[PDB]
Amino acid sequence: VKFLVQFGVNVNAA
Amino acid sequence: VKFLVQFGVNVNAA
Amino acid sequence: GSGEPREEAGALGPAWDESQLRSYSFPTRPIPRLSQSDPRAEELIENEEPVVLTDTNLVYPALKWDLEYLQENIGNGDFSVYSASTHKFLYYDEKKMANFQNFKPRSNREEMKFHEFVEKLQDIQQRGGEERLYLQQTLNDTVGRKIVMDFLGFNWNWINKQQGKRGWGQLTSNLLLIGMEGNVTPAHYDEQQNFFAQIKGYKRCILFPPDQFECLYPYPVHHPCDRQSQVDFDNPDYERFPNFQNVVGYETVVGPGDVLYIPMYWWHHIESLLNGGITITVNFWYKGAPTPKRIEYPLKAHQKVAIMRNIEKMLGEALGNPQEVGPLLNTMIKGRYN
Amino acid sequence: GSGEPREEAGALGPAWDESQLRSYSFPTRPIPRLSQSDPRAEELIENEEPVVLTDTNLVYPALKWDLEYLQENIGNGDFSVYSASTHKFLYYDEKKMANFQNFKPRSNREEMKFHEFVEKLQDIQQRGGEERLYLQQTLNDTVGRKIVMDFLGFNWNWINKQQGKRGWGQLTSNLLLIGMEGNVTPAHYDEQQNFFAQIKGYKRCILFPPDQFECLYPYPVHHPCDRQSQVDFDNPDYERFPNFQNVVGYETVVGPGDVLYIPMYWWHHIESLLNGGITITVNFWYKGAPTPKRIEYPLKAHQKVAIMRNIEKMLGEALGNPQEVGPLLNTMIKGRYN
Ligand SMILES: O=C(O)CNC(=O)C(=O)O
Ligand SMILES: O=C(O)CNC(=O)C(=O)O
Ligand SMILES: [Zn+2]
Ligand SMILES: [Zn+2]
Repeated sequence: VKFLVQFGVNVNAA
Repeated sequence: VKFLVQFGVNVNAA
Repeated sequence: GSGEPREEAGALGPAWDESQLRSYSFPTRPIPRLSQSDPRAEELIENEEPVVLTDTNLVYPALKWDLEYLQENIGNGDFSVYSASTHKFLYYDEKKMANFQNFKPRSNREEMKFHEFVEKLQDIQQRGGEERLYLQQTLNDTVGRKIVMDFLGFNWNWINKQQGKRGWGQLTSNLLLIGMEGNVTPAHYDEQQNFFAQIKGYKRCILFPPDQFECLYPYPVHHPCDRQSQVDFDNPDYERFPNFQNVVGYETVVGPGDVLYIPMYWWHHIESLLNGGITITVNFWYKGAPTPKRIEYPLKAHQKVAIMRNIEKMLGEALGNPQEVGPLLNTMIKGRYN
Repeated sequence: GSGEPREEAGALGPAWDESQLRSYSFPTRPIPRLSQSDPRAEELIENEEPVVLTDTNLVYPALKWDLEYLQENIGNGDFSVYSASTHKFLYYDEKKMANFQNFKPRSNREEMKFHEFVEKLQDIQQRGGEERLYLQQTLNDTVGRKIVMDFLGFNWNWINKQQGKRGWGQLTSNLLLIGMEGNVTPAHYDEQQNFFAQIKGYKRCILFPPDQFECLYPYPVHHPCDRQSQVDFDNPDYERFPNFQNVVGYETVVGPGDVLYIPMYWWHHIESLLNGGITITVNFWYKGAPTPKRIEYPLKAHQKVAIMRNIEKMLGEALGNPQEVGPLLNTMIKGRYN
């Protein structure tokens, strides 16, 4: 659950 | 991967 | 696809004939019948493909079993007996029943002593009733001394070697199955390796490989009928289940003294022959060998089935409700992967 | 849905008019424009809903920025400049390009000095060419001293308080965006919290909440255009994307000195107004607050989006090939969850 709901930091840039 | 391919022991019985 | 009926020894005639087999919409080809000494048999069990072994003597002492002998000797424990209006005995997981309140099982389970089971059979037979019963009970230490002697007389030498040779886990249980002629266990797969030891009567076994997952449409993993096919083999709904038109089975009829290897994750449909009398089977369920440390690609079909099961299980836990798994999966694919 | 065009101070007329906005198929309603001192503004940022703050002074020292000033002072570092035939500047992840050989990007990236970028703009303008350029470069320590002074003069007091108040993670970067009139960044969502600080010119921002995932049809997570909508807003394909007929946006036009809070996972479409001249923006990207130890149900829409992303990522790794994720997902749902 906690593993699944984790979010990244990806944005439209390098 | 190893987590995902893991199998249980469920059969048509208790 | 079953093959020509075998001729019984001493000119006793065909053990069975095709008229005792139910009619279905798909083709089949025969499962090989081989000697346990045949290296081809060992090649099929190592590749996790089905084979009928004709001379294992695996349950030789049980071949004298009938209802009279069992009632006299099997003890006074409780036996799970399933009852149904129809010939189809679809398995359901009672723990999962809370998740789906709508599901109502066709068959009912009742606990009873072995002599009560024999009594119901007699009663049904005497009155010509249409009710059907299937006894399905794991062997346990409440059995009588004679049964213990018979059980000890099984060919543990041969099957322990098989277990060692394949790296399988422990024997988890032996299921005793006693059915009425015409009883059907609908298509499903089990997660454990199975040596299926026929004792009395004849059973037609139709198996499908794990790579036919997309043609058998199992229930959702949280549904009580997890691992069973949704397709009614007697009236297949090709609009809901279109790829059932592409299924091809592996077929055989096992008789007393035959042992069928049902590899783990292989679908199987099992029916006691029409007008063939009662059937008795004992199976041998083993945990599969541990997954290798280094996974090798390409993945096997049953590994992909395991992935799908695990995805369904994770989503059910993460969403907090098994009912929500379907909607999220559709949201994920529609217009994105379909 | 943007709202009535604001009247500029000193009777300078409307800052813009509706004829400078592109025409789309969906309705919108306005994003609220509030003072940073308005408790309603603090209530919207705490609930992770968008708001335009009119008086933060967040980038007050940069409001004097134009191409001449920047070229003189921004240093001699390299700037990423994107070029396109069309007004639509769809972002693509170059690392993911190996996975899909078929994808060919509409826009191209070129590294150049700031004076080269200004030169291309002049050249295109002089010859009346149709080529379009968008400069998108994170601010780094190669900038000139005057820019460093301007950057230090941002309202860190206010935005550091916001970061602390919301429990956000670190500021990860500031993206400098310089675009030509009519440039469009197509609908997409970012994973970080964003304070979007408008400096020069006007940008129309159309936002969609995370719960409209099923109407925006993002690319597969392994596709280079991960997080972008597949729907062509100028010619929507309702056969592939039927629920795009149900999308409703939140709209605003930001001008110099406006700051738009774009909450994480919120879709946004950003266009520099037709015939409005060049636009300059600096954003402020923050990692979201850590997931709470005790997850609370019901889950938020963006948590369900995170689950879907993570499922797609796990399957890609488990199957050993991103191309196989679509087929396995369909196998899992067809005739089982749809
Ligand atoms: O024999 C039957 O009717 C059913 N048996 C099984 O599914 C099994 O042994 O795995
Ligand atoms: O301004 C643009 O054209 C695009 N900007 C963004 O998507 C952003 O800041 O998150
Ligand atoms: Zn079974
Ligand atoms: Zn963005």
